[PDB]
Amino acid sequence: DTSTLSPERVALRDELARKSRLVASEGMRYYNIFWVRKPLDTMEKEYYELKRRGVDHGEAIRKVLQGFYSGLAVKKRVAAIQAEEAKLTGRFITMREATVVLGVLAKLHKEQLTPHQVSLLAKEQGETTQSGAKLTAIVSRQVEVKETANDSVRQLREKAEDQTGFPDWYTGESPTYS
Amino acid sequence: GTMWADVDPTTFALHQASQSTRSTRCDEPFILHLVKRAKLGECVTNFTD
Amino acid sequence: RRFKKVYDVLSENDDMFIWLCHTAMSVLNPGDMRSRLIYNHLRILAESVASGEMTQRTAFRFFESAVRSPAYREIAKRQLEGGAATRLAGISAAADVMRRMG
Amino acid sequence: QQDVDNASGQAHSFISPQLPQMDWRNMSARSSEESIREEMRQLAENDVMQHQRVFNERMWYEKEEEHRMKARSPRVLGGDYFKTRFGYSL
Amino acid sequence: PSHSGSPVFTQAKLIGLSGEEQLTMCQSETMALRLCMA
Amino acid sequence: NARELHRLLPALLPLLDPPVPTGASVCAAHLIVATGHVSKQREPHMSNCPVLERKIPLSEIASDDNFLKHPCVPCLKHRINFLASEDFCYDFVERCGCGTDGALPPEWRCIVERQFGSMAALVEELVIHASNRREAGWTWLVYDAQQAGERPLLVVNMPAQRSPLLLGLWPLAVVNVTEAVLVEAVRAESSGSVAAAPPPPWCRAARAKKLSEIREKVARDAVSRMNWGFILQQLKKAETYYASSDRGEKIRVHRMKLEREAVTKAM
Amino acid sequence: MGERMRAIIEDYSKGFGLGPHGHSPTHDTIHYNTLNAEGERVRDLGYTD
Amino acid sequence: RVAFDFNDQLHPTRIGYAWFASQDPTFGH
Amino acid sequence: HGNLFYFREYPMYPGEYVPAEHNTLSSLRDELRLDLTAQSLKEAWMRVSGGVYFQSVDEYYASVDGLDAEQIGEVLAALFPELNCYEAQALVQRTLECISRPVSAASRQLSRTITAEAVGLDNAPGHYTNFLEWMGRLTET
Amino acid sequence: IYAHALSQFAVCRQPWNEYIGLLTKQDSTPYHTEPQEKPAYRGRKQGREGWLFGQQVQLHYHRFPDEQLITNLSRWRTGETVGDIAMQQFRNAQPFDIED
Amino acid sequence: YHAYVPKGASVQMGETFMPSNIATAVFRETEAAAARADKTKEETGFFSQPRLNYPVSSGIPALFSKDQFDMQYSLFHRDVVETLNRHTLGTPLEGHNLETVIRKTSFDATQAVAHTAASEHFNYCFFYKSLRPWGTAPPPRLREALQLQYGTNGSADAMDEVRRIVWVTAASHQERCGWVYLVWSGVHFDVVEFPHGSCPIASDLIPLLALNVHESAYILDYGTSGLKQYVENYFKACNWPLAERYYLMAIG
Amino acid sequence: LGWTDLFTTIPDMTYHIKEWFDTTEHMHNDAVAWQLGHLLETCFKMKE
Ligand SMILES: [Zn+2]
Repeated sequence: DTSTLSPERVALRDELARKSRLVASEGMRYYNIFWVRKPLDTMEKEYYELKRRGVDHGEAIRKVLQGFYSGLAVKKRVAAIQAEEAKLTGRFITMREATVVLGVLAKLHKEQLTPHQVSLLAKEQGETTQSGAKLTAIVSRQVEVKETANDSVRQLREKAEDQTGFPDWYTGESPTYS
Repeated sequence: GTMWADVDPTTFALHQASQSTRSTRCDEPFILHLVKRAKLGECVTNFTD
Repeated sequence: RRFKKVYDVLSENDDMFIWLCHTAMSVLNPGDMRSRLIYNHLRILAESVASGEMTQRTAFRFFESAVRSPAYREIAKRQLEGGAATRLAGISAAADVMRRMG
Repeated sequence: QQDVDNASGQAHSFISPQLPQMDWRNMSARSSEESIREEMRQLAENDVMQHQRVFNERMWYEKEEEHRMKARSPRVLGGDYFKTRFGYSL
Repeated sequence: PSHSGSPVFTQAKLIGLSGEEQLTMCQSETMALRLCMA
Repeated sequence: NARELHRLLPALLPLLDPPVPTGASVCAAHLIVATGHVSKQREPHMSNCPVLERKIPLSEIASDDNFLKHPCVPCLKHRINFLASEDFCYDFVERCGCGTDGALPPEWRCIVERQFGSMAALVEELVIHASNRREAGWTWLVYDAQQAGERPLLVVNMPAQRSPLLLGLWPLAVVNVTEAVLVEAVRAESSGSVAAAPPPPWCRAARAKKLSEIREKVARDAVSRMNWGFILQQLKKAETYYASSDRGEKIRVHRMKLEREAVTKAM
Repeated sequence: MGERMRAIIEDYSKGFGLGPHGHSPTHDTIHYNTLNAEGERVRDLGYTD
Repeated sequence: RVAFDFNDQLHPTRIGYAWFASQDPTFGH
Repeated sequence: HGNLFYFREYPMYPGEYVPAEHNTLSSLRDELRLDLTAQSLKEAWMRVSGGVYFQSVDEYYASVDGLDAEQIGEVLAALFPELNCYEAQALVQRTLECISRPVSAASRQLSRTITAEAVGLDNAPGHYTNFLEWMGRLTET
Repeated sequence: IYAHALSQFAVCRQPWNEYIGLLTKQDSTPYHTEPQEKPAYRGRKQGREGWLFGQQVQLHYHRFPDEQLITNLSRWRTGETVGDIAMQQFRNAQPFDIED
Repeated sequence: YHAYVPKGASVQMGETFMPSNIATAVFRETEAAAARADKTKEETGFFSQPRLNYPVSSGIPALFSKDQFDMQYSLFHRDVVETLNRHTLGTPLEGHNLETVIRKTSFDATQAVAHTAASEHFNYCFFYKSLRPWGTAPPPRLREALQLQYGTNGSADAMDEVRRIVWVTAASHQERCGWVYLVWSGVHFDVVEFPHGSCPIASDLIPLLALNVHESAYILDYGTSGLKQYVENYFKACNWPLAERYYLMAIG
Repeated sequence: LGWTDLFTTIPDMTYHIKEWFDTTEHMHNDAVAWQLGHLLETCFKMKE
């Protein structure tokens, strides 16, 4: 049991891992995957290249870390683009609807619902989803305020219609059919 | 239309028989043998008696 | 006394399990267990231990001092940084030897 | 007692049927370069070594005490200069 | 157990249980109770 | 798809209450907005729908006259929406891909530099958006008035068939990244020019593919060639439409209807 | 008796020649049919013309 | 020590790299 | 009640590090994390549903007293029109397996076996993933 | 004199120690840990003891990079450890260097 | 020599004359292939391409051509695997099997980039698994099981009904990008149209057969209008015993 | 150019060869052939 790493290499990799926990844990995670490339190894290689190019220790470390962060930013930008594209389809869920699902589960748990009760809940929730109203009115009893409306597919349709109610609003060079 | 260049006849016959396409003798009455297969089950060979 | 007899009959084969666990874990860098040379070494030593022809201490010494590869430390410098190898192959080989041997 | 509490407030619960297509504005805002840049800045800031395993009452008390104490209250010298200044090393 | 060939006479002293070198805990409440009863 | 759209229009015509007259040259965009996302309470699914029970594929609903007599409302609306969206994408990309005009108007330069700073940023945004996608469809550079204060025009990666009109955004440019175009690009890359290097006098003869790179290249070429004049005309039309007062009157009367309905349902 | 029979059976049943990888079946480094990979391949292919 | 094992380092030479330019550039001290 | 005595954080052992991208200091007044992860879902469940926890989905069903997956999948499909019945049941099961320990069913075991067979071999030098999956399937008989 | 033409090629030896030290290692830990003192042969009558407190073995918590996965193989297959913390952070934890 | 020759090149036992120019060209191509292999060996990830049990030196009989199948196997699947590795290495999903990756990434908008890649990976793996090169006859047990539901008082009617309904539900996917899965939900068989980025295991089902309805799958040999002929070819070169054994294991 | 099939990067290869052939104990042709082949494969052949 004699490590092949020189003390200089040990200090360098320890400093890199202390500055960034992403580079250290990315290669290993739960168990060392020995057949894949290691980001820490790539960072050390780039640091050595900068050192022989003429950049000293701190500036080389900062530059290589900034390059790694630029790569991670590219990855996250791609992830965000794909996330928007997928969530536009409507079959993908984020936290804003995961909280709704958790609330439904909490409602089912805290008050016990019979099969008839849960079926009625499902039917009424489907009705409110399909034909949900907009600008709900609350009476003073007199005085009514049009606010506090939840999302619905008919609301999506009316906002696609530019809040006009007429599906004919775009007049920019649209092809015709006889 | 064979993907194999060559298959040994014994294993080929074993696979064909496992396909159940082999025509059984069916000397025993069909209804009685069928109800023995269905209700009693194919696990008769497990009981050595 | 019946439970004592049952316990003895169940644990009569525990010595080979102890030796195989020691070979799997204590040996820091046994090499590549998938390699037939190391597999044959382990199988022969396990068979000897099970038969009782060789004691566990000497069998473990044989396993840890058996010939594996020239320049073993230099070759291990390429793969293992600390000299500790993955135990998945060792456990797989230790299970395979007992599966093959009745 | 439950009747008293209901008279005091309201024993009503409801569910809000949120739809996923509505947050496309948030998705487009997050897809922007500036949003990714600030998220990555936060990521780099928090990626440093952290010795705080969980919330610690001692740590919280110390930081709050320091905060309340705060509330109550050219050319950089070169390596050659440091080498020639022997006393500064001491 | 016999470290360096000498048996350990007591292992409870190492823990501190039932000994002089105990652990102080809830000293504020203990002081409050002592003052109140005094 | 023109023939099937023409023969399916009469079935849809009664459903569209505002555009009721038959053969009124219903344009594709208005048709898409009409037959876009719909509910089920207003139009419940008909009992024993042959498409639902897999008796007839949704692609060939126009084959039989029995379905054209009493069509299934949601299935017919979805089929019409898909066909109209496909036709709109095809003709819009045909209009946009015209690389005859390479001139860039100064007003477009000004708006682009106000948005990002240069057209290089815009083309890079389009290239990355088109190269990084889930489904092989169309990427839309669109304009909306809700964020016109700071972000007038933006880029979206729509699904394989959905159009930005379904979400209510003015389309400006479209980039085609469909897998058919990807395969054609693969074939073009495989094809190569031959006999294009003459042998120099000192020559010996004289003496004697990953998908990411190719999709990024397709995106770069598609962004490079486009009629910026057409895009500017589309943006000017959008600006005039958003600045007109008829849309404001329509919004006001629609909100009045909504509040009247709210009062009635509250009472 | 069991050890002798097992040794004789293994000696008789061992293979030889060159396999798909072009090496002896008992090659020191590489192996053949790891975890019944060939077995599952034959299971999922079969012999049906 | 004047007796050395097979797997033990010998006495290091005192010098009191500059002279390893002709050798592997990445070879450390 | 509080604690007997208050000490600072224990020193970090060598080789010990907080996992990357894990917020060790996240209060219950903080904003909900946009991502859908196990920690985020557990925090959201604690925030919006109280302190109710279950070690298994069977425990949750026993607490709910006779409601299976389909009766909630109908509600979730009503909520989200895009998701079909199968996708709604999958969403219920995924939420349950993210809040608590995953369920161990014959269907799940068969799905794992099917995907393992579909993947087949690998490029690992010692067939590491193949050995791992073989041991995992062997420890369930 | 004659090396003027030879130096034009200027082909030189490529690094190898750097390549060996930077290639992927089967046993690599995210944080390097100093190995603990191994027991030594104290004498004829003493035997083999460590210098710190007369230990017979080397102090360690985890010696292999995969023992956590081996222990939690069933949980790993079931996917319970997708975002676990105890295995993720304490896989390579080692005892404190307690010596003067 | 198997380890030395590149994957693309083949070994020819026959000996023929080779001009010097083409011999130098093939040597340079071999050197370039070796350099490319060295380059690719260091960027490999956790997940790799599945091995194909059947030979594909020629096109799959009655279903695919050589070039089209090579494209489908080494372009789209390769890109999907690369994206999956790239987006899973950093995330805590690293080091876990494809099943749990898909299960924990399903219905996650933020991680949809990895979820779609994993789903496509599984779909391509199953599609390769469920393709006999010359086709298989349906087993009697599976045909009897399908006669209960799809069969309607006819001999061999169940297989024809299934072949019709699969084409019907494939043509019902007008997007021309996705999969058609014959699965067993736990109570009965059913055909499901899975859009791009949707997985049967993510939907908690037991797949039996997978059909690729991507436009790129049939763009070359069948064009944009040969979908029906492509489905007929798929059913004439399908692999039923795998579905048979999966259904039997589901039953118990 | 294919002149030599052996390329070693292990330092002091001569000592390792001496130790390996001191450890080996036989003189039959097959035994010496196997020993030489194993040495070449694990130290000289550029497998990885
Ligand atoms: Zn219908």
